[PDB]
Amino acid sequence: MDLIKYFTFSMIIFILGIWGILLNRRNILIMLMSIELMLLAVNLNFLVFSVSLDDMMGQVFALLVLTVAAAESAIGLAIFVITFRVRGTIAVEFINSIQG
Amino acid sequence: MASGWGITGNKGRCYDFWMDFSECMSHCREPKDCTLLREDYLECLHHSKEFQRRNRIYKEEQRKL
Amino acid sequence: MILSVLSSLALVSGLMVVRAKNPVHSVLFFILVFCDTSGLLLLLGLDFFAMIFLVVYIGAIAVLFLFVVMMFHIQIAEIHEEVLRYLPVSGIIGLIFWWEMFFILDNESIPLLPTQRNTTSLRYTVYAGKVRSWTNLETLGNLLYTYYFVWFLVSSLILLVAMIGAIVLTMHRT
Amino acid sequence: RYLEEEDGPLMKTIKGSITGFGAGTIYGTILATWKDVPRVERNVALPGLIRTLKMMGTHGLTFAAIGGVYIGVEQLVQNFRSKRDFYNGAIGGFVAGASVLGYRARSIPTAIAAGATLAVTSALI
Amino acid sequence: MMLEFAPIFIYLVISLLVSLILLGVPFLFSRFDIRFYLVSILFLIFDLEVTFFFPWAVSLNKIDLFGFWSMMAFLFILTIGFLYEWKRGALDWE
Amino acid sequence: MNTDITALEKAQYPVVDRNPAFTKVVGNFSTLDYLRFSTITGISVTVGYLSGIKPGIKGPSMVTGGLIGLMGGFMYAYQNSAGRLMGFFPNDGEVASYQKR
Amino acid sequence: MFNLFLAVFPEIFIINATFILLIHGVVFSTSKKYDYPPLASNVGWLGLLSVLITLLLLAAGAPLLTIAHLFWNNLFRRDNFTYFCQIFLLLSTAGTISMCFDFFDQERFDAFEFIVLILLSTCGMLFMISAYDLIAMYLAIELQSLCFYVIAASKRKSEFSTEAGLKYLILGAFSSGILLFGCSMIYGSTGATHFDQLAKILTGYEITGARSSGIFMGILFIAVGFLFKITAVPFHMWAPDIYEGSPTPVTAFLSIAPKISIFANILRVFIYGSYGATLQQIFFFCSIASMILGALAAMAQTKVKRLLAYSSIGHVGYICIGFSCGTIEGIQSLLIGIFIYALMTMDAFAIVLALRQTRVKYIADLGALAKTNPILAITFSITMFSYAGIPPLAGFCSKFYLFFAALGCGAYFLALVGVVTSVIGCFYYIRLVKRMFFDTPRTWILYEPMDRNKSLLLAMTSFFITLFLLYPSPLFSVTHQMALSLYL
Amino acid sequence: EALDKGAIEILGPYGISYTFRRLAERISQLQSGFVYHYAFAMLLGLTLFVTFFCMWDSLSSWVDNRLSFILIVSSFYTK
Amino acid sequence: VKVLTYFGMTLAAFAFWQSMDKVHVWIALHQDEKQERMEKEAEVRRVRAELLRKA
Repeated sequence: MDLIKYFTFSMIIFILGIWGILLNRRNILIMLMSIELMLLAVNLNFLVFSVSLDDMMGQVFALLVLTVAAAESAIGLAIFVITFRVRGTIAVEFINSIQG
Repeated sequence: MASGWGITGNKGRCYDFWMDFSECMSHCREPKDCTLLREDYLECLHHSKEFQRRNRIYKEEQRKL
Repeated sequence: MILSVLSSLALVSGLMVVRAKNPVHSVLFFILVFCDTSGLLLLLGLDFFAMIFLVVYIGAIAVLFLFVVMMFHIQIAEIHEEVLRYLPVSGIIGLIFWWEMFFILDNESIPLLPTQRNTTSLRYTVYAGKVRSWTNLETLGNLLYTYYFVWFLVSSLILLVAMIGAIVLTMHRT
Repeated sequence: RYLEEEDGPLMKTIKGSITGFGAGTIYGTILATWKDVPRVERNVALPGLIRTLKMMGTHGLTFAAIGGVYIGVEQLVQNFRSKRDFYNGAIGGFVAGASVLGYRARSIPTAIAAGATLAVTSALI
Repeated sequence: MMLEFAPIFIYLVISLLVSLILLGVPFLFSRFDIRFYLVSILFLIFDLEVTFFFPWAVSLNKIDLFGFWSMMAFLFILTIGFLYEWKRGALDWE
Repeated sequence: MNTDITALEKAQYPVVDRNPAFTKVVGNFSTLDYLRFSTITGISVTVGYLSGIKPGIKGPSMVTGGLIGLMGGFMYAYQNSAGRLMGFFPNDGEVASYQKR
Repeated sequence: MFNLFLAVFPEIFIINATFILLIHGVVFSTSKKYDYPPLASNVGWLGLLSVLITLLLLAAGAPLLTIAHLFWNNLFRRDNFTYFCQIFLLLSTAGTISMCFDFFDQERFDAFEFIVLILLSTCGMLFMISAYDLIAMYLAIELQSLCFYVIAASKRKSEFSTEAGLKYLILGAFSSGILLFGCSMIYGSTGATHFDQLAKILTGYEITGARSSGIFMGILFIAVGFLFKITAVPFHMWAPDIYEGSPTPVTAFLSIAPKISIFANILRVFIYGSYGATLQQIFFFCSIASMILGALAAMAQTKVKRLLAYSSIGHVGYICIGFSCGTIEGIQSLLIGIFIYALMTMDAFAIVLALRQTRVKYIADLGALAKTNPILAITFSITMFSYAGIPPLAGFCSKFYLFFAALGCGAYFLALVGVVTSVIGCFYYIRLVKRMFFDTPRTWILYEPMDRNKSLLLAMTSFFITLFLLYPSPLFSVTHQMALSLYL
Repeated sequence: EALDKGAIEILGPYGISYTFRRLAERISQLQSGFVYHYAFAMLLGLTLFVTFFCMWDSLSSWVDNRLSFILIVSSFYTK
Repeated sequence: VKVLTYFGMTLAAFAFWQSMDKVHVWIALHQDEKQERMEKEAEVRRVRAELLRKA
């Protein structure tokens, strides 16, 4: 039952990311962290499957997804900083001008 | 396990089954001709039928107890 | 059992990432989720990835999150909302995803039930593989830079874009 | 193409009302979540949950009424007349639409429009 | 083998206990600086560079010249990034 | 590192040399190859000069454009020469020099 | 050894040229001696030259791009379909760059890093087209996406541009995570990431009763990611806001090139892999939703950029109808629709960038344009009638297929949706022609004449739009070639 | 008055413009400008895909295809 | 939260995971009924399509 238990560990992290999106409509920083939780869960999936199949391709991709996650976080927080610097606040009511 | 690279530095556990299935599919114009090799590869991947059979044995033991 | 302890720690720590009032605490609970993930990786025998999750996720990414969040001095009013009203929608979404994905492997990867018989005596040992064993580190390093070097280089291009975009978006030179 | 069933007009109506209630509950949850909370309610949690559950129940009720009356009238048409077509059913869609959505909207032109739309939708099938 | 990590865990628990004993016995008697974001970004990039060097350094004897030159190309791209950062004044703290 | 030059689409012309060495391909450069090289380099120098006038850096812009053109023109000439030696492009002169030496 | 890299000559050249331009820009923009010159136009001209040299290298080396295909097999796959897709992508990028010099000079947008990021994303899309493994596909998609996040926020003091970048990063990272989860499920279930291995594993079975739910959901999540990328409803709401909030040349670039590259990916992944009906029903239902929602939302718009965004959503619906049918003519028509929509969008954004010198924002700003600039009002009316699909303009071609497949795959509800949404689209397109020709406003806006680059591009695209149906043979032949080369 | 400028107009250009103007107004309001709504829409699309295209095996016992489309159209006449 | 609150939530999560273990064993125990039901539904479809083509 090993494979199912590791899988459900990763799955709970993924669902927690989804819920964190669902539960933070005023908190866009936590939304970015929920996306990072989903990415972590996917990385875990790849590593667990690599072990389970005796195949190395899951580990190569896990390392590359690590690089991608780091780049995404750096750019994401830069955009957060310039959004805050322009507006003076992070409240969602100040980032809703574009619509229709 | 279709790449061949094993996680301990040797041929992957399920590579030979993959290669059998691939070589069969390279000349058999019907996929159904290579069904047995395909389910051999997938059985290697997940051990579904082996574990199902062992669970049958365990269930019968629990029933006779 | 051990997997149950780690799963419970990660579940509570993740709830605290998505439910803490203070974002600094959220970033700190995220560090705990990454530590727990490192423990899981150690159980799978992948010690390189276990260390790298510590070095990169906690040592570098969480630090950046912490620096930004701390200097932002977010006020609790700008981000506060009551979440009792989301229990039904969370319930339906989470229940669909639970019933469908916590059991996606069950048809394909049927668990082996533990019997009251010693099955350890049927472990077959092949000593040929054990003469010169490879670590996780050298097994990965055998592939990264030769057979799959193009993806390695594309990842470098991704990092270059991150450096350029960070400078261009935020730099105000004195 | 259709030879997998066991039927039963009363069973059909009951199951249709039950499915209607389920879909209406889901729809009411979605609509409640899309909306913001009134400003007097931002700092207290319980009234938001009450409003969400009320919306769930009301939408479940209206959708159950539609999903029940539609098939009920469909069978009560095809039972007495005992002819199977798309005509049998255009009447059920119309009566469901008119009755339920005109009781809800409190308007007769809206009842006629809703029945007409449901009639065309059930006609295409 | 992962057997050698268990002593590290027991060591952690004991260190925790010592920490709490030392810390507990006495209980008995609004200004955003972008340069910190920029140093965080630089550190993250070079953290990933050290990470990609670890497998390369242990695998150099097998990958030979092909592996050496692919790592050199990787470094060249990241060092162009570094030169961009240098010329833009991200390495200046005055 | 195991290698294999074999292409998906077979060469449609006499294969003078399957995997010609770098210096052999460079030495196979013809008059047309040098004409392509020179045209690309000259156009690139010119674009560098013209686009550099407004910012005031016409000389440095000329050098930058010339470098881009030099790399691109050399790559194009190499492409053509190696394709001729490998039989992918019409290679009358390559075959005439091969059947004699 | 060196000759193996003949297959990556175009990419090597474009990447090295991008590095050269990055260095040149950063060295001379910081120079006190030259008084910190704005280098956006200089590096723009040099980068346009680099793109044209890359195009020369790629098109003149058609057989050499398939050299060493076994050595390169685990990294990418170059064939005729990729050859033509990459040529078209490079052409789109060159046109978009040529449309930016007036914006650089007049708004004084001086950042040369804009050009560098455009070129790096062009590299990423080039690698996307030749991707032949889930890993490589994801990496190239992420490179392209990160470049777009940064250029969407380029006007870093503007509320709109910062808002656009923030929504793009969150919705883009969310969708990428979903797609990556799908790749993990497929890998876990099949032990394979290469497209050939996935083809062999999945053909002959589809849903054979004992269907792998892991494979099925990997496919579903990957499909959701792709649908986000092509702005199909219900994964579309990021597109109008990002299109409006981004700087207009970014909007022009995001409208064309990513669609070419993602549709290449979709073809090589789905049409080539083999789950079957569900995959096409996904795209069928999303096409219908896209057509309806795009038509209604565009009918509601009062600003030019939003109208164009919603029009693009509707048109991707029309294009995806072709992928839904799953035949040779379906793929051919998808490719033809992509090509014609790209040229039309390039026409429309050339006009928009020309009018952005006098800050066009509303449809009403175009009042009395047939008096102040009659030939521009005619060129723009031709584009709007082409968008509406009025024969014999090029836009009819794509509309013709929609009904051809609807009556070919036997789908009359699709036909009815097409008739109604075509009528709605015609209405909101001819509303602009009414504004430019029939209205008599009290206050007029006089617009500055466009530069030579945009006039030349506009003249060429307008001649194509009016006259393509007279000589359509090359596009038909080449798209038939690409559709066949997907399998052989 | 009763036919040309009455029923034919109402069941034609005059009525058709009215209903489609309201439909366009409502569809435009969906693009609310809130990033949370866009993520919620993406999540709902994902959930809908999973539900319809995978969890539709045992539901046909209690549901019919006719009812499903009926309810979607009927949702338009709410409030 | 209080430290005791984090401890209690961990205990509850541990109980949840043990319950999930019981669910997994239940699913594993009913693979045979799934297989036997699938035997019927696929064979019904065979006997069906074969009979529908006799005419």
